[PDB]
Amino acid sequence: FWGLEVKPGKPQAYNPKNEQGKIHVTQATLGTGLSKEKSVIQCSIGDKAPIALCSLLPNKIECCPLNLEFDDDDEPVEFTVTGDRSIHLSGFLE
Amino acid sequence: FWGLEVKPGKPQAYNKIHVTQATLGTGLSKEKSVIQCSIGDKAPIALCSLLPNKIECCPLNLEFDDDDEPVEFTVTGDRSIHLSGFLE
Amino acid sequence: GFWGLEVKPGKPQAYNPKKIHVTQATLGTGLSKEKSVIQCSIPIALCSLLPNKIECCPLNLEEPVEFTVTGDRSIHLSGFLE
Amino acid sequence: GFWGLEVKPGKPQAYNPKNEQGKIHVTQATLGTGLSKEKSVIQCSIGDKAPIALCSLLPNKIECCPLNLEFDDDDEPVEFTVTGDRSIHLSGFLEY
Amino acid sequence: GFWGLEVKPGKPQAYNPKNEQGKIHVTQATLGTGLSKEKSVIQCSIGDKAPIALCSLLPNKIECCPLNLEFDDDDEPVEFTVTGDRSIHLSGFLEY
Repeated sequence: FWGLEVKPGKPQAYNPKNEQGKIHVTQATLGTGLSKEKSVIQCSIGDKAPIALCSLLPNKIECCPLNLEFDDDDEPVEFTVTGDRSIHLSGFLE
Repeated sequence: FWGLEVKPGKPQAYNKIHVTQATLGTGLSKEKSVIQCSIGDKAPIALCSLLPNKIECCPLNLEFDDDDEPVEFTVTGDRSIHLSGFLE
Repeated sequence: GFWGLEVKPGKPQAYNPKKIHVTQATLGTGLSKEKSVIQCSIPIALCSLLPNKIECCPLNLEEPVEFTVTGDRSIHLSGFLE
Repeated sequence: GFWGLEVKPGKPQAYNPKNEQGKIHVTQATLGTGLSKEKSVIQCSIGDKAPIALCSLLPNKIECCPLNLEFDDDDEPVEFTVTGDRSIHLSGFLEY
Repeated sequence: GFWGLEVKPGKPQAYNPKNEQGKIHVTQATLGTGLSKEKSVIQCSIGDKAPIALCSLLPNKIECCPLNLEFDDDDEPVEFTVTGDRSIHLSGFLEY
Protein backbone atom coordinates (compact mmCIF):
# COMPACT_ATOMS: atom_id res chain seq x y z
CA PHE A 1 0.00 0.00 0.00
CA TRP A 2 1.16 3.56 -0.90
CA GLY A 3 -0.26 7.00 0.05
CA LEU A 4 0.83 10.69 0.00
CA GLU A 5 -1.03 13.81 1.24
CA VAL A 6 -0.18 16.75 -1.10
CA LYS A 7 -0.74 20.04 0.83
CA PRO A 8 -2.07 23.15 -0.97
CA GLY A 9 0.10 26.06 0.41
CA LYS A 10 3.48 25.05 -1.16
CA PRO A 11 4.43 22.96 -4.27
CA GLN A 12 5.68 19.57 -2.94
CA ALA A 13 8.69 17.55 -4.30
CA TYR A 14 8.32 13.69 -4.34
CA ASN A 15 11.21 11.19 -4.97
CA PRO A 16 10.14 7.75 -6.32
CA LYS A 17 13.76 6.43 -5.71
CA ASN A 18 12.77 6.29 -1.96
CA GLU A 19 10.19 3.52 -2.73
CA GLN A 20 11.36 -0.13 -3.12
CA GLY A 21 9.23 -0.56 -6.31
CA LYS A 22 7.23 1.22 -9.06
CA ILE A 23 4.45 3.49 -7.67
CA HIS A 24 0.87 2.96 -9.00
CA VAL A 25 -1.24 6.07 -8.15
CA THR A 26 -4.87 4.84 -8.45
CA GLN A 27 -6.93 7.47 -6.53
CA ALA A 28 -7.06 11.17 -5.55
CA THR A 29 -9.28 11.99 -2.51
CA LEU A 30 -10.15 15.51 -1.27
CA GLY A 31 -8.76 16.35 2.24
CA THR A 32 -10.94 17.82 5.05
CA GLY A 33 -12.13 21.48 5.15
CA LEU A 34 -15.21 23.64 4.43
CA SER A 35 -13.92 25.35 1.20
CA LYS A 36 -16.22 24.73 -1.84
CA GLU A 37 -13.42 25.78 -4.31
CA LYS A 38 -12.24 23.14 -6.87
CA SER A 39 -8.98 21.32 -5.95
CA VAL A 40 -6.69 20.55 -8.96
CA ILE A 41 -3.45 18.52 -8.57
CA GLN A 42 -0.70 19.10 -11.19
CA CYS A 43 2.53 17.15 -11.83
CA SER A 44 5.84 18.45 -13.32
CA ILE A 45 8.77 16.10 -14.22
CA GLY A 46 12.04 17.97 -13.79
CA ASP A 47 11.40 21.52 -15.16
CA LYS A 48 8.73 20.50 -17.78
CA ALA A 49 5.39 22.45 -17.79
CA PRO A 50 2.98 21.02 -15.16
CA ILE A 51 0.11 18.69 -16.33
CA ALA A 52 -3.25 18.56 -14.44
CA LEU A 53 -3.88 14.98 -13.16
CA CYS A 54 -7.49 15.56 -11.94
CA SER A 55 -10.00 18.11 -10.58
CA LEU A 56 -12.13 17.45 -7.43
CA LEU A 57 -15.34 19.43 -6.67
CA PRO A 58 -16.38 19.71 -2.99
CA ASN A 59 -19.90 18.17 -2.45
CA LYS A 60 -19.98 16.73 -6.04
CA ILE A 61 -16.78 14.69 -6.82
CA GLU A 62 -14.53 14.31 -3.72
CA CYS A 63 -12.43 11.42 -5.15
CA CYS A 64 -11.54 10.07 -8.63
CA PRO A 65 -9.83 6.93 -9.95
CA LEU A 66 -6.31 7.42 -11.44
CA ASN A 67 -3.90 5.06 -13.26
CA LEU A 68 -0.41 6.64 -13.08
CA GLU A 69 3.05 4.99 -12.85
CA PHE A 70 6.10 6.73 -11.27
CA ASP A 71 9.51 4.95 -11.45
CA ASP A 72 13.18 5.94 -10.75
CA ASP A 73 13.42 7.67 -14.22
CA ASP A 74 10.80 10.33 -13.14
CA GLU A 75 13.83 12.26 -11.61
CA PRO A 76 12.23 14.92 -9.30
CA VAL A 77 8.38 14.88 -9.46
CA GLU A 78 6.73 18.16 -8.29
CA PHE A 79 3.04 17.97 -7.17
CA THR A 80 1.12 21.30 -7.03
CA VAL A 81 -2.42 21.56 -5.50
CA THR A 82 -4.71 24.56 -6.25
CA GLY A 83 -7.39 25.47 -3.63
CA ASP A 84 -7.53 25.35 0.20
CA ARG A 85 -7.72 21.54 0.65
CA SER A 86 -5.05 18.77 0.60
CA ILE A 87 -5.34 15.94 -1.99
CA HIS A 88 -4.68 12.38 -0.70
CA LEU A 89 -3.03 10.21 -3.42
CA SER A 90 -3.32 6.44 -2.74
CA GLY A 91 -2.32 3.27 -4.64
CA PHE A 92 0.25 0.44 -4.36
CA LEU A 93 3.89 -0.59 -5.09
CA GLU A 94 4.83 -3.14 -7.85
CA PHE B 1 -14.46 -12.80 -4.63
CA TRP B 2 -13.34 -10.69 -1.61
CA GLY B 3 -15.45 -8.26 0.49
CA LEU B 4 -15.24 -6.44 3.87
CA GLU B 5 -17.80 -4.16 5.60
CA VAL B 6 -15.88 -1.40 7.50
CA LYS B 7 -18.15 -0.06 10.31
CA PRO B 8 -18.02 3.64 11.30
CA GLY B 9 -16.49 5.00 14.57
CA LYS B 10 -13.94 2.55 16.13
CA PRO B 11 -10.99 1.94 13.74
CA GLN B 12 -11.13 -1.62 12.25
CA ALA B 13 -7.87 -3.70 11.99
CA TYR B 14 -7.37 -5.86 8.83
CA ASN B 15 -3.95 -6.99 7.31
CA LYS B 16 -3.03 -10.91 -2.63
CA ILE B 17 -6.01 -8.64 -2.06
CA HIS B 18 -7.24 -6.38 -4.94
CA VAL B 19 -9.71 -3.78 -3.51
CA THR B 20 -11.64 -2.46 -6.56
CA GLN B 21 -14.80 -0.79 -5.09
CA ALA B 22 -16.15 1.12 -2.06
CA THR B 23 -19.98 1.11 -1.69
CA LEU B 24 -21.97 3.13 0.91
CA GLY B 25 -23.80 0.97 3.52
CA THR B 26 -27.49 1.46 4.54
CA GLY B 27 -28.54 4.38 6.80
CA LEU B 28 -30.35 7.74 6.56
CA SER B 29 -27.31 10.04 7.28
CA LYS B 30 -26.63 12.52 4.39
CA GLU B 31 -23.07 13.23 5.78
CA LYS B 32 -20.00 12.30 3.61
CA SER B 33 -18.45 8.87 4.37
CA VAL B 34 -14.61 8.90 4.07
CA ILE B 35 -12.56 5.68 4.49
CA GLN B 36 -8.92 6.14 5.61
CA CYS B 37 -6.00 3.81 5.76
CA SER B 38 -3.11 4.01 8.11
CA ILE B 39 -0.21 1.63 7.82
CA GLY B 40 1.50 0.55 11.00
CA ASP B 41 2.35 3.80 12.80
CA LYS B 42 1.90 6.03 9.66
CA ALA B 43 -0.58 8.98 9.36
CA PRO B 44 -3.89 7.77 7.81
CA ILE B 45 -4.52 8.43 4.04
CA ALA B 46 -8.08 8.99 2.67
CA LEU B 47 -8.89 6.29 0.04
CA CYS B 48 -12.20 7.79 -1.16
CA SER B 49 -15.17 9.99 -0.20
CA LEU B 50 -18.80 8.86 -0.83
CA LEU B 51 -21.71 11.38 -0.83
CA PRO B 52 -25.20 10.06 0.08
CA ASN B 53 -27.62 10.59 -2.91
CA LYS B 54 -24.77 11.78 -5.22
CA ILE B 55 -21.85 9.23 -5.24
CA GLU B 56 -22.72 6.01 -3.33
CA CYS B 57 -19.89 3.88 -4.79
CA CYS B 58 -16.48 4.48 -6.45
CA PRO B 59 -13.95 2.30 -8.26
CA LEU B 60 -10.67 1.63 -6.38
CA ASN B 61 -7.39 -0.08 -7.39
CA LEU B 62 -5.54 -1.02 -4.16
CA GLU B 63 -3.24 -4.02 -3.49
CA PHE B 64 -2.62 -5.39 0.05
CA ASP B 65 0.05 -8.18 0.22
CA ASP B 66 0.19 -11.86 1.26
CA ASP B 67 2.61 -10.89 4.08
CA ASP B 68 -0.32 -9.17 5.80
CA GLU B 69 0.98 -6.09 7.63
CA PRO B 70 -0.78 -3.86 10.20
CA VAL B 71 -3.51 -2.01 8.31
CA GLU B 72 -6.21 0.02 10.06
CA PHE B 73 -9.37 1.15 8.16
CA THR B 74 -11.19 4.18 9.68
CA VAL B 75 -14.63 5.38 8.40
CA THR B 76 -15.92 8.95 9.09
CA GLY B 77 -19.74 9.42 9.19
CA ASP B 78 -22.64 7.24 10.41
CA ARG B 79 -22.65 4.68 7.53
CA SER B 80 -20.55 1.52 6.88
CA ILE B 81 -18.41 1.29 3.69
CA HIS B 82 -18.47 -2.06 1.80
CA LEU B 83 -15.05 -2.81 0.21
CA SER B 84 -15.21 -5.45 -2.59
CA GLY B 85 -12.63 -6.94 -5.02
CA PHE B 86 -10.89 -10.23 -5.48
CA LEU B 87 -7.80 -12.24 -4.77
CA GLU B 88 -5.18 -13.54 -7.11
CA GLY C 1 -15.55 -12.87 -25.23
CA PHE C 2 -18.53 -10.64 -24.19
CA TRP C 3 -20.56 -11.38 -21.03
CA GLY C 4 -23.89 -9.95 -19.76
CA LEU C 5 -26.29 -10.67 -16.85
CA GLU C 6 -29.56 -8.77 -16.16
CA VAL C 7 -30.27 -9.24 -12.42
CA LYS C 8 -34.01 -8.41 -11.96
CA PRO C 9 -35.31 -7.10 -8.58
CA GLY C 10 -37.03 -9.50 -6.09
CA LYS C 11 -35.73 -13.10 -5.54
CA PRO C 12 -31.98 -13.78 -6.24
CA GLN C 13 -30.22 -15.71 -9.15
CA ALA C 14 -27.63 -18.58 -9.56
CA TYR C 15 -24.51 -18.91 -11.90
CA ASN C 16 -22.74 -21.09 -14.61
CA PRO C 17 -19.79 -23.52 -14.01
CA LYS C 18 -17.21 -21.73 -16.29
CA LYS C 19 -13.25 -17.05 -15.74
CA ILE C 20 -15.71 -14.08 -15.63
CA HIS C 21 -14.56 -10.39 -15.41
CA VAL C 22 -17.57 -8.18 -14.39
CA THR C 23 -16.52 -4.62 -15.34
CA GLN C 24 -19.82 -2.61 -15.35
CA ALA C 25 -23.20 -2.38 -13.60
CA THR C 26 -25.89 -0.51 -15.62
CA LEU C 27 -29.35 0.56 -14.37
CA GLY C 28 -32.15 -1.29 -16.14
CA THR C 29 -35.34 0.17 -17.48
CA GLY C 30 -37.89 1.82 -15.25
CA LEU C 31 -39.29 5.14 -13.95
CA SER C 32 -38.43 4.44 -10.24
CA LYS C 33 -36.23 7.25 -8.77
CA GLU C 34 -35.26 4.73 -6.01
CA LYS C 35 -31.60 3.78 -5.39
CA SER C 36 -30.75 0.35 -6.94
CA VAL C 37 -28.01 -1.56 -4.96
CA ILE C 38 -26.57 -4.91 -6.18
CA GLN C 39 -25.19 -7.44 -3.64
CA CYS C 40 -23.15 -10.70 -3.78
CA SER C 41 -22.58 -13.56 -1.22
CA ILE C 42 -20.35 -16.67 -0.60
CA PRO C 43 -24.10 -10.58 1.66
CA ILE C 44 -21.75 -7.73 0.38
CA ALA C 45 -22.62 -4.56 -1.64
CA LEU C 46 -20.94 -4.31 -5.10
CA CYS C 47 -22.32 -0.86 -6.11
CA SER C 48 -25.23 1.60 -5.82
CA LEU C 49 -26.89 3.38 -8.81
CA LEU C 50 -29.02 6.57 -8.50
CA PRO C 51 -31.67 7.16 -11.22
CA ASN C 52 -31.14 10.52 -13.04
CA LYS C 53 -27.67 10.90 -11.36
CA ILE C 54 -25.50 7.70 -11.74
CA GLU C 55 -27.01 4.90 -13.93
CA CYS C 56 -23.86 2.88 -14.61
CA CYS C 57 -20.52 2.39 -12.83
CA PRO C 58 -17.25 0.60 -13.60
CA LEU C 59 -16.50 -2.61 -11.63
CA ASN C 60 -13.46 -4.94 -11.48
CA LEU C 61 -14.62 -8.34 -10.02
CA GLU C 62 -13.42 -12.00 -10.54
CA GLU C 63 -19.23 -22.33 -5.26
CA PRO C 64 -22.46 -20.36 -4.53
CA VAL C 65 -22.88 -16.79 -5.90
CA GLU C 66 -26.51 -15.56 -5.61
CA PHE C 67 -26.96 -11.94 -6.84
CA THR C 68 -29.75 -9.84 -5.24
CA VAL C 69 -30.69 -6.28 -6.39
CA THR C 70 -32.37 -3.66 -4.13
CA GLY C 71 -34.84 -1.23 -5.84
CA ASP C 72 -37.64 -1.27 -8.50
CA ARG C 73 -35.21 -1.53 -11.44
CA SER C 74 -33.01 -4.44 -12.63
CA ILE C 75 -29.20 -4.03 -12.93
CA HIS C 76 -27.34 -5.21 -16.11
CA LEU C 77 -23.91 -6.71 -15.28
CA SER C 78 -21.46 -6.73 -18.28
CA GLY C 79 -17.79 -7.65 -18.93
CA PHE C 80 -15.92 -10.55 -20.59
CA LEU C 81 -14.36 -14.02 -19.88
CA GLU C 82 -10.68 -15.24 -19.80
CA GLY D 1 -3.57 0.55 -31.77
CA PHE D 2 -6.40 3.10 -31.33
CA TRP D 3 -9.98 1.82 -31.96
CA GLY D 4 -13.22 3.88 -32.15
CA LEU D 5 -16.84 3.43 -33.40
CA GLU D 6 -19.74 5.95 -33.47
CA VAL D 7 -23.03 4.06 -32.77
CA LYS D 8 -25.94 6.10 -34.28
CA PRO D 9 -29.34 6.15 -32.50
CA GLY D 10 -32.57 4.46 -33.71
CA LYS D 11 -31.97 1.53 -36.14
CA PRO D 12 -29.77 -1.16 -34.46
CA GLN D 13 -26.16 -1.10 -35.82
CA ALA D 14 -24.36 -4.43 -36.63
CA TYR D 15 -20.57 -4.60 -35.80
CA ASN D 16 -18.20 -7.39 -37.00
CA PRO D 17 -15.04 -7.91 -34.85
CA LYS D 18 -13.62 -10.18 -37.69
CA ASN D 19 -12.81 -6.88 -39.55
CA GLU D 20 -10.23 -5.94 -36.84
CA GLN D 21 -6.71 -7.51 -36.89
CA GLY D 22 -6.84 -8.17 -33.10
CA LYS D 23 -9.04 -8.37 -29.97
CA ILE D 24 -11.08 -5.14 -29.37
CA HIS D 25 -10.79 -3.48 -25.90
CA VAL D 26 -13.76 -1.05 -25.48
CA THR D 27 -12.87 1.26 -22.58
CA GLN D 28 -15.00 4.41 -23.00
CA ALA D 29 -18.49 5.53 -24.10
CA THR D 30 -18.83 9.29 -24.89
CA LEU D 31 -22.11 11.10 -25.70
CA GLY D 32 -22.25 12.51 -29.28
CA THR D 33 -23.36 16.08 -30.18
CA GLY D 34 -27.05 17.12 -29.95
CA LEU D 35 -29.29 19.24 -27.66
CA SER D 36 -31.55 16.35 -26.42
CA LYS D 37 -31.52 16.03 -22.57
CA GLU D 38 -32.91 12.41 -22.76
CA LYS D 39 -30.65 9.62 -21.31
CA SER D 40 -28.59 7.70 -23.92
CA VAL D 41 -28.31 3.93 -23.20
CA ILE D 42 -26.19 1.60 -25.42
CA GLN D 43 -27.17 -2.11 -25.47
CA CYS D 44 -25.30 -5.10 -26.94
CA SER D 45 -26.73 -8.38 -28.15
CA ILE D 46 -24.39 -11.04 -29.30
CA GLY D 47 -26.11 -14.01 -30.82
CA ASP D 48 -29.82 -13.77 -31.10
CA LYS D 49 -29.70 -13.39 -27.31
CA ALA D 50 -31.40 -10.70 -25.20
CA PRO D 51 -29.63 -7.28 -25.32
CA ILE D 52 -27.57 -6.17 -22.24
CA ALA D 53 -27.21 -2.45 -21.31
CA LEU D 54 -23.48 -1.49 -21.33
CA CYS D 55 -23.90 2.03 -19.85
CA SER D 56 -26.26 5.00 -19.41
CA LEU D 57 -25.12 8.60 -20.13
CA LEU D 58 -27.07 11.67 -18.83
CA PRO D 59 -26.80 14.91 -20.85
CA ASN D 60 -25.22 17.74 -18.72
CA LYS D 61 -24.45 15.30 -15.81
CA ILE D 62 -22.48 12.21 -17.08
CA GLU D 63 -21.47 12.53 -20.78
CA CYS D 64 -18.82 9.75 -20.75
CA CYS D 65 -18.03 6.62 -18.68
CA PRO D 66 -15.13 4.16 -18.50
CA LEU D 67 -15.78 0.63 -19.87
CA ASN D 68 -13.71 -2.59 -19.87
CA LEU D 69 -15.17 -4.89 -22.57
CA GLU D 70 -13.44 -7.44 -24.88
CA PHE D 71 -14.86 -8.40 -28.33
CA ASP D 72 -13.16 -11.23 -30.34
CA ASP D 73 -13.97 -13.43 -33.41
CA ASP D 74 -16.32 -15.65 -31.28
CA ASP D 75 -18.76 -12.70 -30.69
CA GLU D 76 -20.31 -13.72 -34.14
CA PRO D 77 -22.58 -10.73 -35.10
CA VAL D 78 -22.65 -8.00 -32.39
CA GLU D 79 -25.70 -5.64 -32.52
CA PHE D 80 -25.33 -2.24 -30.76
CA THR D 81 -28.62 -0.41 -30.00
CA VAL D 82 -28.64 3.23 -28.75
CA THR D 83 -31.75 4.73 -27.05
CA GLY D 84 -32.18 8.55 -27.29
CA ASP D 85 -31.47 11.13 -30.03
CA ARG D 86 -27.65 11.22 -29.61
CA SER D 87 -24.86 8.96 -30.98
CA ILE D 88 -22.51 7.16 -28.53
CA HIS D 89 -18.74 7.18 -29.37
CA LEU D 90 -17.06 3.91 -28.25
CA SER D 91 -13.22 4.18 -27.99
CA GLY D 92 -10.44 1.80 -26.86
CA PHE D 93 -7.55 -0.17 -28.45
CA LEU D 94 -6.64 -3.41 -30.32
CA GLU D 95 -4.61 -6.24 -28.69
CA TYR D 96 -2.47 -8.11 -31.36
CA GLY E 1 7.38 6.57 -16.68
CA PHE E 2 4.99 9.55 -16.31
CA TRP E 3 3.45 10.91 -19.57
CA GLY E 4 1.35 14.08 -20.04
CA LEU E 5 0.12 16.34 -22.89
CA GLU E 6 -1.90 19.60 -22.74
CA VAL E 7 -4.22 19.71 -25.81
CA LYS E 8 -5.13 23.39 -26.53
CA PRO E 9 -8.61 24.27 -27.88
CA GLY E 10 -9.39 25.42 -31.47
CA LYS E 11 -6.75 24.40 -34.08
CA PRO E 12 -6.37 20.56 -34.17
CA GLN E 13 -3.09 19.45 -32.46
CA ALA E 14 -0.89 16.72 -34.10
CA TYR E 15 0.81 14.15 -31.75
CA ASN E 16 3.56 11.63 -32.79
CA PRO E 17 3.84 8.46 -30.60
CA LYS E 18 7.15 7.54 -32.43
CA ASN E 19 8.80 10.35 -30.34
CA GLU E 20 8.11 8.37 -27.09
CA GLN E 21 10.48 5.55 -25.94
CA GLY E 22 7.55 3.09 -25.53
CA LYS E 23 3.77 2.53 -25.83
CA ILE E 24 1.63 5.44 -24.46
CA HIS E 25 -1.10 4.57 -21.89
CA VAL E 26 -3.55 7.56 -21.65
CA THR E 27 -5.46 7.11 -18.41
CA GLN E 28 -6.97 10.51 -17.52
CA ALA E 29 -8.37 13.70 -19.09
CA THR E 30 -8.45 16.79 -16.79
CA LEU E 31 -10.05 20.17 -17.64
CA GLY E 32 -7.53 23.07 -17.94
CA THR E 33 -7.96 26.49 -16.22
CA GLY E 34 -10.50 29.05 -17.55
CA LEU E 35 -13.92 30.46 -16.58
CA SER E 36 -15.96 29.00 -19.54
CA LYS E 37 -18.88 26.76 -18.36
CA GLU E 38 -19.18 25.18 -21.89
CA LYS E 39 -18.55 21.38 -22.29
CA SER E 40 -14.98 20.42 -23.32
CA VAL E 41 -14.89 17.36 -25.67
CA ILE E 42 -11.57 15.83 -26.86
CA GLN E 43 -11.64 13.90 -30.18
CA CYS E 44 -8.98 11.68 -31.79
CA SER E 45 -8.38 10.92 -35.51
CA ILE E 46 -5.76 8.34 -36.69
CA GLY E 47 -4.54 9.37 -40.13
CA ASP E 48 -7.48 9.87 -42.52
CA LYS E 49 -10.23 8.39 -40.23
CA ALA E 50 -13.29 10.39 -38.95
CA PRO E 51 -12.58 11.75 -35.42
CA ILE E 52 -13.96 9.80 -32.37
CA ALA E 53 -14.89 11.56 -29.06
CA LEU E 54 -12.71 10.19 -26.19
CA CYS E 55 -14.62 11.98 -23.36
CA SER E 56 -16.74 15.01 -22.39
CA LEU E 57 -15.91 17.20 -19.33
CA LEU E 58 -18.50 19.57 -17.74
CA PRO E 59 -17.16 22.61 -15.84
CA ASN E 60 -18.28 22.48 -12.13
CA LYS E 61 -19.74 18.93 -12.53
CA ILE E 62 -17.13 16.52 -14.10
CA GLU E 63 -13.68 18.18 -14.51
CA CYS E 64 -11.71 14.91 -15.01
CA CYS E 65 -12.46 11.33 -16.18
CA PRO E 66 -10.51 8.05 -16.24
CA LEU E 67 -9.39 6.77 -19.70
CA ASN E 68 -7.70 3.53 -20.88
CA LEU E 69 -6.16 4.21 -24.33
CA GLU E 70 -3.01 2.80 -26.02
CA PHE E 71 -1.06 4.69 -28.75
CA ASP E 72 1.88 2.89 -30.46
CA ASP E 73 4.14 3.66 -33.44
CA ASP E 74 0.83 3.26 -35.28
CA ASP E 75 -1.74 5.98 -35.91
CA GLU E 76 1.25 8.08 -36.97
CA PRO E 77 -0.25 11.53 -36.33
CA VAL E 78 -3.02 11.08 -33.76
CA GLU E 79 -4.78 14.43 -34.34
CA PHE E 80 -6.36 15.59 -31.02
CA THR E 81 -9.21 18.14 -31.36
CA VAL E 82 -10.69 19.97 -28.30
CA THR E 83 -14.14 21.68 -28.43
CA GLY E 84 -14.71 24.63 -26.02
CA ASP E 85 -12.49 27.41 -24.60
CA ARG E 86 -10.44 25.25 -22.16
CA SER E 87 -7.37 22.99 -22.66
CA ILE E 88 -7.61 19.26 -21.77
CA HIS E 89 -4.64 17.73 -19.86
CA LEU E 90 -4.07 14.08 -20.88
CA SER E 91 -1.95 12.08 -18.37
CA GLY E 92 -0.80 8.43 -18.11
CA PHE E 93 2.46 6.42 -18.41
CA LEU E 94 4.89 4.76 -20.89
CA GLU E 95 5.21 0.95 -21.21
CA TYR E 96 8.86 0.02 -22.20
